[PDB]
Amino acid sequence: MFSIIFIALLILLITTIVMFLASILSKKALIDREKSSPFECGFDPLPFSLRFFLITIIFLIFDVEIALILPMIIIMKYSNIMIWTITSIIFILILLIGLYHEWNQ
Amino acid sequence: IYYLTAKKVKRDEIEMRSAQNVIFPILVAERDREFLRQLRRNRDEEAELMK
Amino acid sequence: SLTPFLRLPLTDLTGCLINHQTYDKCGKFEMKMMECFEAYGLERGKRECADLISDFQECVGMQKQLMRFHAMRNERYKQWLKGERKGQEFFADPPRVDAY
Amino acid sequence: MIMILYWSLPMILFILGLFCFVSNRKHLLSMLLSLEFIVLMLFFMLFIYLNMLNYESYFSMMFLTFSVCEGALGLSILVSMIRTHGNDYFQSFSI
Amino acid sequence: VITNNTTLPEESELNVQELNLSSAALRAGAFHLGKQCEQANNEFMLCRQELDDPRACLAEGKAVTSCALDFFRKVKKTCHEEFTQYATCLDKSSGTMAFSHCRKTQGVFDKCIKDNFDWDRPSYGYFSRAKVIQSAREAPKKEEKVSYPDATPGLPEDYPKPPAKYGSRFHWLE
Amino acid sequence: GLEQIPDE
Amino acid sequence: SLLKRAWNEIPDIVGGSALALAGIVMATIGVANYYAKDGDNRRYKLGYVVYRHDDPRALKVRNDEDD
Amino acid sequence: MFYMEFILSLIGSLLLIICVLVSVAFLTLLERKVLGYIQIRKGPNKVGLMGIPQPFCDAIKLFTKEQTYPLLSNYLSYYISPIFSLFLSLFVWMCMPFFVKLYSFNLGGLFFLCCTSLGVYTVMVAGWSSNSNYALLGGLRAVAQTISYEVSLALILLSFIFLIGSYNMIYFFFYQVYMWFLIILFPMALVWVSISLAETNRTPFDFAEGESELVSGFNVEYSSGGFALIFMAEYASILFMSMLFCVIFLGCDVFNLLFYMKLTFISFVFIWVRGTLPRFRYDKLMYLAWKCFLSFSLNYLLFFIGFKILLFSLL
Amino acid sequence: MIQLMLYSLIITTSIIFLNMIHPLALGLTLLIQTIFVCLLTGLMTKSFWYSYILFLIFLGGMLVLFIYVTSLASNEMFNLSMKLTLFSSLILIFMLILSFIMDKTSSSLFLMNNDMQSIINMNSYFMENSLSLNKLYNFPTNFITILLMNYLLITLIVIVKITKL
Ligand SMILES: CCCCCCCCCCCCCCCCCC(=O)OC[C@H](COP(=O)([O-])OCC[N+](C)(C)C)OC(=O)CCCCCCCCCCCCCCCCC
Repeated sequence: MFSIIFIALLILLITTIVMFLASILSKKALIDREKSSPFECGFDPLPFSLRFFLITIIFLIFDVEIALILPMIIIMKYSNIMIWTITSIIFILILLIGLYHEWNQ
Repeated sequence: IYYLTAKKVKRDEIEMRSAQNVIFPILVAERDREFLRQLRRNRDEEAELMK
Repeated sequence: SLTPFLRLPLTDLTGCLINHQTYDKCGKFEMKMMECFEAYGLERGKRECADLISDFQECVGMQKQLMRFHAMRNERYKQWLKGERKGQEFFADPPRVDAY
Repeated sequence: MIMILYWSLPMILFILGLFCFVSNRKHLLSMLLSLEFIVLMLFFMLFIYLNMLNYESYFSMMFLTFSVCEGALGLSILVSMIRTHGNDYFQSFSI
Repeated sequence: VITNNTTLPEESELNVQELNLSSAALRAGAFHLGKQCEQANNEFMLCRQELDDPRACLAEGKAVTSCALDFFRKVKKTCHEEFTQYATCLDKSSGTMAFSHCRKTQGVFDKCIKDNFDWDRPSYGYFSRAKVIQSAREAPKKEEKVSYPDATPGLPEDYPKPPAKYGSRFHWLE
Repeated sequence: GLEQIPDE
Repeated sequence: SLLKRAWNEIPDIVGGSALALAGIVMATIGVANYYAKDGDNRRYKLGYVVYRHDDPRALKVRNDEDD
Repeated sequence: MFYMEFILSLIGSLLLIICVLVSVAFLTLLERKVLGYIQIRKGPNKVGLMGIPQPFCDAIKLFTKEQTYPLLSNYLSYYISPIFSLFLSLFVWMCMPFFVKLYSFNLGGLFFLCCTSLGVYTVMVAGWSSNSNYALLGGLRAVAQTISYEVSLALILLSFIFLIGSYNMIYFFFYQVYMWFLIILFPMALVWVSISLAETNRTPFDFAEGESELVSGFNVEYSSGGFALIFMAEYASILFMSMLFCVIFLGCDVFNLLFYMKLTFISFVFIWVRGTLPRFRYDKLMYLAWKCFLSFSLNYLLFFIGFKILLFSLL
Repeated sequence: MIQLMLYSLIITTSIIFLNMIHPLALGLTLLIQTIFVCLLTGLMTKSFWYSYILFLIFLGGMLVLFIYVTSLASNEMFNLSMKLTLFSSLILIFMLILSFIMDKTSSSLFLMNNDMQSIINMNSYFMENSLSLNKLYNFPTNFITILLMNYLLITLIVIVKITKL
């Protein structure tokens, strides 16, 4: 993992050096009032959305749920088979029943 | 076909595990002798340091 | 371990969650404490069973071993700062890489 | 001692995050972000505890599930005041 | 933890000639090593797993090391170049020393061993099963139940229960 | 290799 | 009917439910096949496992040929 | 610890980064060329000889133009999105299955899911700091589709990990020694193509970064080097998805030249679906990511739970 | 050594987390703190599973809600100060040279890694991330993870009710 830190810091250093040299190599012109303006098509110029927030919340709940589906590949050769099967079938079946119930309602 | 391939992979890893079980007790005895020797020198170093 | 107030069906899952019983360096010490807490209970086990409490805490808490290690390392640095030990003999013969 | 050299830093940063949680110079979003900062420090200290034992590290995703549900609960409490208190309630320095 | 009361062995007792072979020379020729040296490995690992004492069965560990040295000297006497080529192909074959990457030199090594010592190479999973041995060393002790003569005494099920004397003995009651 | 082993 | 409507509107979910029912059936088949023999006593143990002849576990070892 | 391991790991990682960047440039050339041949028209030509140094004509132009800003006062937050985007696109390649050892990633799928979970972060800082309502809409739409198929991608790769029994990417090689996984996982092949065109913004999932409903989703204010780093990061994500399709489904075959021929063929397939399909909608893509692909993921994960239990009794 | 570097980085990011007030900037400080916390919890452990779990759950899974809410909360940009950057760099170089002049053996953690264990330890050779995750899927602690999945579904039911949709 210590080599991963060194190579990630080297990628970050190389990208910042490339962008700094690109900013030096960029052609410096006179800065303007209208050039700095945010682009709206043509003529010059959002509230909170709850639907996207519950999309993020559904993503979070399913992400923490996936983080419990993640370990059981390793445990299948090192656990009780009946307990592992009962928990896996119950886990994915309650997930499917909840998904279908939230679809129907 | 995946069942046959998984059987081949299983017999390969069982062969590697059996080779590991062969190699293991000699290295356990070597670690045992070095561990007892290093415990003796650690006790001697602690005894001479804390006088 | 804490004695729960109520002994309902809902303590059956929480009770096994943390325990040295799964393979560990000295869960066999903890069992020798825990059965002692079945003998005298929780409150008489704090007094009559104090020798088996300190061994388990010494093992998994690693208090006096780390304190002895820090006493052996700070005394060596104090001898270095006081001029008794200096040069290439500051550190002793290192162990082998597969010794422990 | 053992407390001074080992696990002293999660205590200090936990008290710093607690003081950022309750200071009157901050706002509610800063309270929630400092709350997840002390969640991270609690994970750090809990993992230092759980790694004295060998094979009980599986509890780390239980506390993670509970505290992440706490964080989503706090965000959904805080954004439920958008349609009632307006969009300017995030800058409130007092409750 | 090690004090002056504990009896560590002397360093002269620990001065044993050791098996100083590399990983490729231990992975290659292992299946003929384990069959030839199964009498001491099982007893030494039973000593290590039962007593869990590093100072105990040091003679068994010395016997394991001497048996491995004797097998490798017997290999060195007869089949040296074939074993060297097998260990070289095992190390240069892949990252981990896997037996399936080159089987061409393994057959030559087993042919050399079959022609010289008349030994059969065992199966792929012969050494990973459970070994049953007749160990000469006696098992140390059965785990005895700890005796607590003064525990917390409860009310027994055979204890008779007459009615209480003047009832509850509360204010104005019974 | 096997050349490390002393003769005995 | 009802299955014709589900096969008309949502055929991938019907095929996935057929696959999940088949997987549940062969999961129960695999559990029954694992516990019909001595599946709790695996043939190829990890580590170095030795039993003396006085142990009760030494009488339950498998002497089957390698598959 | 032996120092030539560190030296050769550093040399191999830097050589991988350099070859990935030049392959990104030639992938832009390949996409402009055969994407023209999707229609009747020709690809790039007339620059240098037969259009070969056209991406270097792009690179000289994009590194010389005026680095404009969405506001004049404070624009350091505008800089940190292409840096982290190219950093993640060059950092995700460390979990490639190398048979000669470079990094011993025993958990490579989790590393891939981590870098994909930062993809949402670099596109969110791309959207917000560009100070435009089009930029915020494109950033929210890209974050929406990428977290919508993050859960699906995790479940699909989680179903694939059940086949090899571990999280080690090189274990895809040993289970593909007799046949490829394209035979056994062909609906998973179509679903994985729909996944890999969703995390990386391509034409079938292009409501995030299209030129029709928005002028550009999160590259609308990015130009003159920042757009170059973002473009190189996105094409490196395309190259990574082509490699990851070629490891899981097609046999890993890391040494053979046929593996890299198949990697160029899956890049050709990525440019082939670039020219064919139209673009999905927000409501239909929420329908696709959370109902159809999720139901298929959980169902066929149940199928491999049953199959891995059935083979465990037989073996 | 690198553990002390992560100590110094966490201290520096925590004091700048205390200093700053812009909500997306605190969100950025949290997302760059989570990486160092993941690595530093990876230094004590046998294997990096729980650092990955904390990574997917906290950073890529949960904090994107915080980044979205704090992005839509603040109209304005960051006011970058070179004084705070210089102070952070000065305390970072001071704490790295303080870790240089300090003995790293006494400052290392007592928690064992996968290679800090004994060679004769049988359980360490079996399978990476196997025995620690075993109690998730075995009797009688499987009821907790079943209750956790039920808890996440019930959490979603709570969140839909309290936001009023
Ligand atoms: C070398 C190959 C050359 C040829 C191919 C070249 C390209 C490479 C592959 C590219 C694939 C396409 C990528 C982009 C896809 C874009 C379209 C898209 O996303 O469509 C989504 C669509 C959307 O579904 P839809 O069409 O129902 O929804 C639209 C219609 N409404 C909204 C009205 C309901 O399809 C799916 O999501 C289908 C599900 C996944 C695939 C099927 C898996 C089912 C399970 C396996 C079989 C089960 C058993 C069956 C037998 C037994 C039955 C009892």
